[PDB]
Amino acid sequence: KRTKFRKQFRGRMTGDAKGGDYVAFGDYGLIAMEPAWIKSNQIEACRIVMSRHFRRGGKIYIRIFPDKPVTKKPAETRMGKGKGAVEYWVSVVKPGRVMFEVAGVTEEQAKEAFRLAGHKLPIQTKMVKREVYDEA
Amino acid sequence: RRKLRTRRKVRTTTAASGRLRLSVYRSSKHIYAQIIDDSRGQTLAAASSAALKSGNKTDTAAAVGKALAAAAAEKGIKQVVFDRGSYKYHGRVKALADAAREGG
Amino acid sequence: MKIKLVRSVIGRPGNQVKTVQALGLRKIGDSREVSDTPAVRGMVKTVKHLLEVQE
Amino acid sequence: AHKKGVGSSKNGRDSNPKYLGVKKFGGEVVKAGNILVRQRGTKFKAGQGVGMGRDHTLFALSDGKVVFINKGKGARFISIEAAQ
Amino acid sequence: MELTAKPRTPKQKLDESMIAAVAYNKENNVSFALDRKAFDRAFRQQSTTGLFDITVEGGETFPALVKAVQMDKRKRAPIHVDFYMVTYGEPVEVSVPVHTTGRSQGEVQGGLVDIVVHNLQIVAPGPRRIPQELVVDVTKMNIGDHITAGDIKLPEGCTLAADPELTVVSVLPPR
RNA sequence: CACCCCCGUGCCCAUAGCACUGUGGAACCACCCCACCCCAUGCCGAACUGGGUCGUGAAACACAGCAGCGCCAAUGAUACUCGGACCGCAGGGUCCCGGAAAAGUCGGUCAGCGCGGGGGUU
RNA sequence: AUCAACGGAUAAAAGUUACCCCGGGGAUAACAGGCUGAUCUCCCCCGAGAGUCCAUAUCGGCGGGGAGGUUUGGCACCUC
RNA sequence: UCCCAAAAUGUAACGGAGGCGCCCAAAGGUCACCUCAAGACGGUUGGAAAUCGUCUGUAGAGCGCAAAGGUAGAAGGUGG
RNA sequence: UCACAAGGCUAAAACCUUAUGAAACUCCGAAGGGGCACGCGUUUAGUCCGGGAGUGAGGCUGCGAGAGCUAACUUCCGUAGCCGAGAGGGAAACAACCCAGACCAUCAGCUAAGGUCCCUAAAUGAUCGCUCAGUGGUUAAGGAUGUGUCGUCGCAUAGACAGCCAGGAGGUUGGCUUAGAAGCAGCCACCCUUCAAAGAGUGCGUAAUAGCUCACUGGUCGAGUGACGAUGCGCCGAAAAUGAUCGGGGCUCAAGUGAUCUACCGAAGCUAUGGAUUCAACUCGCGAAGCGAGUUGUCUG
Ligand SMILES: [Mg+2]
Ligand SMILES: [Mg+2]
Ligand SMILES: [Mg+2]
Ligand SMILES: [Mg+2]
Ligand SMILES: [Mg+2]
Ligand SMILES: [Mg+2]
Ligand SMILES: [Mg+2]
Repeated sequence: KRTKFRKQFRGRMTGDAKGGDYVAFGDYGLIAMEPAWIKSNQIEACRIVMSRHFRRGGKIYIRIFPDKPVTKKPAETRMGKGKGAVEYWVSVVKPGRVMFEVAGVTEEQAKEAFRLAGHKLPIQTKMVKREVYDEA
Repeated sequence: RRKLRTRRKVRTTTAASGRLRLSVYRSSKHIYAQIIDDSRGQTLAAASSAALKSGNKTDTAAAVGKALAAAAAEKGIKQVVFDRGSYKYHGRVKALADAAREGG
Repeated sequence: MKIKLVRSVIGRPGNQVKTVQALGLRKIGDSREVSDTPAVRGMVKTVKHLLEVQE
Repeated sequence: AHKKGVGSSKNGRDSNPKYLGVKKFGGEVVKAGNILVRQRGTKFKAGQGVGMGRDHTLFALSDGKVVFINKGKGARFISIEAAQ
Repeated sequence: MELTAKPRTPKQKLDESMIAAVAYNKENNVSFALDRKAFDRAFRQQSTTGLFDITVEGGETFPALVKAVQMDKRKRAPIHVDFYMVTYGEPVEVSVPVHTTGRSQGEVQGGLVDIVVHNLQIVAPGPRRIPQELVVDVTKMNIGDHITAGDIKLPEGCTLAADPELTVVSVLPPR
């Protein structure tokens, strides 16, 4: 969810995924195919969805984190200063990045659990597995 | 500490001066009192005490300063600047200078 | 090295207009025989896309 | 006069005219005095025949030709190698 | 494994079923143009722990091991392969797949088997005498049971490149 | 640069650095020794500084081994990008043409070139 | 010399006008339109859970994608 | 002062942050000398840091105030 | 430095393995850019002094950012180009986009961007393909045995997928959980017997039962058939107010669309011929500069 302390406000720009493997931690994973701003509540939706589906275990790895402040329209204005810090927190996610990875659950127990999570996401995704050895 | 030699050495602003450097290794009872030209990595004069001192070790103080002042004067070395190690400029070392200052 | 101005200088960046001026080409169709020196070959590479190069 | 602050928190108009940088580069015929660098600390330290002003500014002592010495990075020097 | 050309102009292979690769040791650093389909079909079998005889254009058979693969992001398809030219008697440090065997008297109780390190770095095994897998018994484990480096069997004359107390397989609780 | 070695000083600031193992002593160098005064410790001769041997090379220094750590670091492919030319409502993306990283990997190193003085080749 | 409104109009200076007057401005607000669509209105996706039992007869948490241009606005483009 | 500022300089906004309107006869000149923050182990007030001791220790300290640059061969810290 | 993901570890700070984010982080670090010297070259401006100014509302687009909703025909910078002050062709129409900078004349010629069924200049062009929705000629999540081409996993003439005959498990109304929970509200497992075979079993039915089927098993049959993914073109999703439409007619019997190839059209661009102007060097009429004439070059929104 939100971060503990920081600077307050930010900016915005885009280009292809930097630090996001495929394996590590889990067996199966979920990968972004489009660039986006993944809201805090958007992840918190996916966690809850996958969490419920597995019942007991909690073997879900949330690789993405909302390390980004977004501002908003108090009511109308423009005549006046910079805008409200407290709209939402976001994680900039570029194609290739692993957002979520699952452990111990079966192939299908994961195909479906991720399918449900996809429906709570603002972008196209795909499920992944093994053969990713860069560093371990 | 060791910072003392590099402090005294760096403050002896090398080729800006034009003048020659006068080293002293007063750490032992065997000097080196070398005359080093800043520019070329070359030593011009130099007067030690290792081979013959006449018995003296901290007493040879002026002798080796007087020896060098004479040794330099042959080559025509007139303009020079002294550089101590961590040496406080007082006894064995102050003599070598006061003997060169008076010895030409 | 035969060079001819085939595209217009209008809407093209300053430097490219200035190069096409140095190369002595004033109209479209304008052709000239050129030096095999690195700077004169260098001018011809700057405005390559505006010229038709024979050899 | 109310109990609220004399100075209102959260501003941003604040900034300053500001200058700086290198004035003479590697391979330039300088006259004596000609400033070679404007700097904050000692990005470039004074070399052979180059003086350092109060504000770490580097000026020429004698006419010549500017040579830059980049000792591995962290220790940098500007010196003059006269044409005469 | 077979291949053709090796220049720095790759437009002749770009669209085609080819992957540009390299092989090095300390003598010959030969560039490649191998088949994507063949490399994929075979690399998936052998991984880093295994090696294969690579014959260039004509006939120059060479034994080589896979060092690193730099795949394209977006589309998980590989784009560049790095081969290491194998000597005869001594190899490098190889990351070995840590697999599991049997059920745990903890997994059935409430928890599950969690392999912390999926691949393990091992010192001087010997080439063509490299372990293709790494079977580890888990049955003895309950809840709070960890297995470090100094708990794994190494097949004949092998040593661990990783720290003695580095957690490999730990059985975790529910929820 | 006769060949070695030691003490000074330098260009060169890690491909020169550290740790760990070793060789070195009566030539040099260190500790050591005493110190009332020159002169000195916001307290103490630890340090500076003065007067000298032995003793011991312990510690420090000097040299030599070694790749465990540091440090250097390719080739290939890539990110990015000048210029040229395009897609998509947009976020964004592509093709040609040259320039081309960073990280990583192969692998490289327990430095190299001086000036002066000292001591040995019984 | 908080000449600090800091290139500093005089040594020396606050308000009000619905009683208002002139010169101008679509360089600039209020109405309408235009562009936009946050908000507004509708619609779709997923399916937790409610429906004694059964996700989908009805209902649809958390979250996601659109359409419209009737709201409040933004913006200030013709019209002072 | 920093960021915006597109690796020369410069560059706007009722863009993001923060400080100044001083202080010091030593906090200046010069000449000498000194070397930091922190951790681990061990020690009377104490017991979280602390006055001491020994190992590690390019700086993780300091620089009268904001920050950036810089800086231990000192710009840091002591004295004549 | 600040933020941060799984684990180790210890009394959490530190520390270690794996893993990341950064305008105000940086051990690194381009492409570019800037200064200077040289001109190996090719060009044609610049500087200084003095007279006269006007202009100090800019606008769009691309690219790089902030503000703003990664809204605006929005705002404020950077940078290039055009309009401003720019005619001509194209883009139906259309400051800005694309092509191209108009000295004058011609009932001549070649080309650019764009085009070549008829309106309307020029191939109803050639070849191998795609789509059948008028897509072309209104957007998305999401959805789908739509056709085209390449890949991955299997099952097979020792006879599979589908289809009909026929069997359907004994234990056991598995334990728990309950007012009952029996293959089918939820917690733990998915052990066994007979064999040609039947899984503490998928969906419906009852209040719990039963019913009626599947996962599995033979005969009859005979030849390929079932699932994940990639991609090309298409489908659904797809509702706004005066009367409709891609400019229109009309087009699949391509006039749509992917790739290659030529031939023609097409401008005030280039060219041909004639003439005029500007500056220049070169000739000359004159007592001299200079003004006239006269070539050649160049210029002329
Ligand atoms: Mg490195
Ligand atoms: Mg280019
Ligand atoms: Mg470009
Ligand atoms: Mg566009
Ligand atoms: Mg390229
Ligand atoms: Mg209005
Ligand atoms: Mg999209």
